[PDB]
Amino acid sequence: EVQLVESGGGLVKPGGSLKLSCAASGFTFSSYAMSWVRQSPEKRLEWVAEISSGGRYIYYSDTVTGRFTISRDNARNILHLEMSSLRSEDTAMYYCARGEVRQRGFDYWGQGTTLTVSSAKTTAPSVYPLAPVCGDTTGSSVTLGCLVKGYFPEPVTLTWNSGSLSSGVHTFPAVLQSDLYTLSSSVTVTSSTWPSQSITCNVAHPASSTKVDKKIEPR
Amino acid sequence: DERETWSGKVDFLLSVIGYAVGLANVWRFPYLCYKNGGGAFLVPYGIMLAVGGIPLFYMELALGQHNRKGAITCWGRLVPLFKGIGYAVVLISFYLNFYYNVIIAWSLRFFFASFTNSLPWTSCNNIWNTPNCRPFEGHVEGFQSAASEYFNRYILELNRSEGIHDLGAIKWDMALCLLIVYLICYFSLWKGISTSGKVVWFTALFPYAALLILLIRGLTLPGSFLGIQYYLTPNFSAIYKAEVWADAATQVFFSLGPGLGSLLAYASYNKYHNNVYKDALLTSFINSATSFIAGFVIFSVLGYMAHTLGVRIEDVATSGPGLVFVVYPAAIATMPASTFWALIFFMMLATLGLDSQFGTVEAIITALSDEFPKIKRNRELFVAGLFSLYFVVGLASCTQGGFYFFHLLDRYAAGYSILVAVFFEAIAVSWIYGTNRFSEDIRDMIGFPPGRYWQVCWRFVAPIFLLFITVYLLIGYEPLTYADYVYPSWANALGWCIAGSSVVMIPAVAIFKLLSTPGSLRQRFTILTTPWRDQQ
Amino acid sequence: ENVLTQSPAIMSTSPGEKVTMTCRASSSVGSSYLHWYQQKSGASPKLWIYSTSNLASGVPARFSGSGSGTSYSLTISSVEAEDAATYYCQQFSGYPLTFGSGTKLEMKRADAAPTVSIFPPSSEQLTSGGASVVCFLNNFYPKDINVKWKIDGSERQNGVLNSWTDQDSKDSTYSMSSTLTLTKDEYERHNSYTCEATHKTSTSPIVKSFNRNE
Ligand SMILES: CC(C)CCC[C@@H](C)[C@H]1CC[C@H]2[C@@H]3CC=C4C[C@@H](OC(=O)CCC(=O)O)CC[C@]4(C)[C@H]3CC[C@]12C
Ligand SMILES: CCCCCCCCCCO[C@@H]1O[C@H](CO)[C@@H](O[C@H]2O[C@H](CO)[C@@H](O)[C@H](O)[C@H]2O)[C@H](O)[C@H]1O
Ligand SMILES: CC(C)CCC[C@@H](C)[C@H]1CC[C@H]2[C@@H]3CC=C4C[C@@H](O)CC[C@]4(C)[C@H]3CC[C@]12C
Ligand SMILES: O=C(O)[C@H]1CCCN(CCC=C(c2ccccc2)c2ccccc2)C1
Ligand SMILES: O=C(O)[C@H]1CCCN(CCC=C(c2ccccc2)c2ccccc2)C1
Ligand SMILES: [Cl-]
Ligand code: NA
Ligand code: NA
Repeated sequence: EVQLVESGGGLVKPGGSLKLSCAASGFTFSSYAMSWVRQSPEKRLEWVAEISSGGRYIYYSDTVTGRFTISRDNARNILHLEMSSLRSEDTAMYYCARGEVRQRGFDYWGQGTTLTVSSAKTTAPSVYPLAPVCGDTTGSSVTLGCLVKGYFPEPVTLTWNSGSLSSGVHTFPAVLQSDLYTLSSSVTVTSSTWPSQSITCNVAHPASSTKVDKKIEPR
Repeated sequence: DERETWSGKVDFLLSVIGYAVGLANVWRFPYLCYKNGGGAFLVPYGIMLAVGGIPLFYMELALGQHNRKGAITCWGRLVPLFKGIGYAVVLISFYLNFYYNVIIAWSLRFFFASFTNSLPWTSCNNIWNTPNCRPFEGHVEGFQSAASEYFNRYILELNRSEGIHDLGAIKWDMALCLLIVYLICYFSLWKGISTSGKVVWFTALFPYAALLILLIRGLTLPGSFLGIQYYLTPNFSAIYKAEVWADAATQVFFSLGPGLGSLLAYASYNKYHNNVYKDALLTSFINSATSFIAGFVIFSVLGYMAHTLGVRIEDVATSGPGLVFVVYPAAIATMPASTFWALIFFMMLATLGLDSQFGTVEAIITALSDEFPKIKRNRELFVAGLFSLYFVVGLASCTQGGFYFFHLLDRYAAGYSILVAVFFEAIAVSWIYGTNRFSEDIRDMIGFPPGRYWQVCWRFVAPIFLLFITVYLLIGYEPLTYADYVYPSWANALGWCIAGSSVVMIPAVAIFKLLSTPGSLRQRFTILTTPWRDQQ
Repeated sequence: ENVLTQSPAIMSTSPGEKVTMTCRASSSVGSSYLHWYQQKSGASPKLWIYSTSNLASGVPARFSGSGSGTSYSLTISSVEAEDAATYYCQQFSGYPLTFGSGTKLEMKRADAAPTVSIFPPSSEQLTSGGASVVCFLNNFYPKDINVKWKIDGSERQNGVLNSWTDQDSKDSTYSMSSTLTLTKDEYERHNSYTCEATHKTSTSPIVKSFNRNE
């Protein structure tokens, strides 16, 4: 019944500043220390800052001290993390975790907010449909693809037929290559159901106001 | 900024155990059990211990470790409006050393008197004796025991004094004993806790050697079991009586001695992250445990008196200095190898006293050394001036009427004052400083906040606790009386001034520190109710 | 700073078997202060074990913890598929608080050869100056696959983007995408494009291909 929801978080130029917020609910916020744990894109967890229940005792990571400011609004029940002088090493997902008793660890964690520090600019993707080869009809099950190339920053959402093709689909994580991401997804289906029925990949990229449908057609 | 710290962790525990395990562990607890329903008295005793005593014991230990300063610097840093709590409390323990130390000298005087083959309090045919001397205790007041006449007519010479106005000659053999006491207190307290925490190894552990062999000796005499019966056979009718609940409440508060700024002082030298909660639970159990062990030591001997010596039980089952200075020594003199048992008994008494007096003095030193840097530098010089004042005015209690001087200070100087001071101490930390800020402080040290039990006890039970004790202590007030003697009306009034001289500095320092701080009224209050930490 | 490192880093066991994993500290930690966290892929961490041994709310009884000083360990008595995750240890006795290197627990499974599909550049990408040929390698085990691109018979080694999926939670399998990117001028100047996958399930590589004419 305890819920922690992280707000804020986005793309920032190096040196810039952003404030993250965690909206707590389901418990008396005023008697629980809180901490911010960040997870790098290489998946390693690093504690950032702890603030006591009444805000009178504060601890910081050395990697982060002098640049970050942690605070509570014990009236409105919100945790904050004011950030400044941001560098690219600060790129991580930021977690809001409750830990009052040191002997019991972090009871609950928020579902995270994502910060990206980069000097690279936002770029909408090109969504290419991937249809099988011409001489490949001699087959039992058919495999379709969808190529989402050259976008920044993350994330992207990819579905097939508006989400009703959940089975037999592999959507591969994006790989950053020279300041742009490329992602791809594959769905496989019985030969009877394609090209007879229709299959389309739906790609969204809210950072650039991109909603694009590309339908897979033979060649 | 860099405060000293205990050379070892045992130094702290033994010197806290020392301060808490004193003479009332042996001369009141066993009496209250025999008086209030035997083993059944353990129920209101244990409950007042759980909700009243232990929570106040825990609270001061954590306050000292957290704020890292003596009594008067710490209370100013918690609630500046209540900085007077520090002064009242350092004055209370200042007065306490004007009389409480004489009981250690009495034990040493009996110790040096025990270096013989036939102990002198046995028979009724001496210089000091009267015709109405009898061998052992009776219930008729005009006819005293040989041990009672030895104490009043040889050790004290109290019979040669007509009251408080007539102190008479200064008994120089006891001025010597009081000097040996103050000398022992000096060369253990002048170099700070580096030496204090080591001397307390003898003084806080010796009572357990003495209790052990006196427990064996005591439990192997005819009638030993009959004493354990009077001690413990339950009579749950007592539980219903509101007196025995206030008797338990009063004993639990006094036996732990919280709020005098000495537990605070000892804890101020702890490491900030030391598990003060564990320490509070451990040492406090050892205190009440020792009282339980001691009751067997005392009442095993008491039943031996009733069985083989022919005394009515209620005539010897007494409390206070009367028990350890006439009743128990009378029984010792009848058993084989008597002068051995007397020697380690009186040394147990003295080592039970030095411990607790170390704390009361340390509360004064640490509170002054932490507020006045003039004093912090010249310590071993300053405590020489302290113990020289203690000895000089202490000569009043070494006179022939010296017991009259002792009795007056005992029922005025510190009893009512400390109950008022600690009552304001409870409200400062729980209602102005706030249980929130306090519990959060404890979490930063030991890693977890104190449970809500400790919080409800600090906020609600402890004020009612201290009022329960004080109300029943005022219901029992009567103008001062010792034996047939009644004190003059001026001597009663002078006792109230001593009681007020400390307490008066709660509002005196309040209105002073209030008036001398700038702003409008609310501005002045919030200034003097914002703690020191919240401003740094 | 107290550095906690865990071993093994990645670890595959089949369901049923015992699973033991360790967490070592560069400096000693009190038993009251060492905890364990489970984090499933794409989700937040969940407190799993606190104070060395104590299971958290909802943690099944097959889990256990033991250790002291600088050596601690998590143990699953008989493992299950729902236990596939990454486990982090954490010390809470000294600031800065530190988390462990982590241990990824993955499921063992029968060997399985990939299903390779080759894809030429689309009509739309070729209108702009680019051409990307995509090779999907789907539903294989174990995880290590080795792609190889050839253009008219010669091995082509630059301009490639490989991506692996997480282990599938249904059939405990792995898939991998590989994208080779060229200019349209570059692409429209060669004929055959081959994608060869080298997996443990075969000495000979699996080969899929297409010619530009179709
Ligand atoms: C007669 C002699 C041998 C011993 C006398 C008995 C006492 C030493 C015992 C009996 C009752 C005990 C107390 C009864 C109740 C508790 C409550 C317990 O409190 C909690 O668990 C707090 C809840 C929380 O931390 O959230 C802590 C120990 C304490 C104070 C006990 C400490 C030791 C006490 C006073
Ligand atoms: C650590 C240093 C040790 C010595 C220095 C300080 C000791 C202070 C003790 C006070 O002296 C008292 O003076 C009485 C004067 O006589 C002694 O004799 C009294 O007690 C004896 C008991 O046998 C009788 O025989 C004597 O006649 C009777 O006078 C008495 O015992 C003794 O306590
Ligand atoms: C007379 C008989 C019945 C009682 C014997 C009890 C004695 C042995 C007990 C009572 C108090 C105990 C002490 C309490 C405190 C500590 C602190 C601990 O860190 C070291 C041991 C030490 C110093 C204990 C030594 C053993 C001890 C002295
Ligand atoms: O001998 C004993 O049992 C010991 C018990 C432990 C404490 N020490 C000295 C403290 C004396 C107090 C006191 C201090 C703080 C709180 C309560 C009581 C006092 C107060 C008034 C009169 C006499 C003594 C006496
Ligand atoms: O026994 C005796 O002759 C005297 C001998 C010296 C010590 N004094 C203690 C007086 C203080 C008490 C008290 C003790 C016993 C009964 C009533 C009160 C107290 C208790 C708690 C708080 C404040 C004061 C009792
Ligand atoms: Cl007691
Ligand atoms: Na006591
Ligand atoms: Na003592």
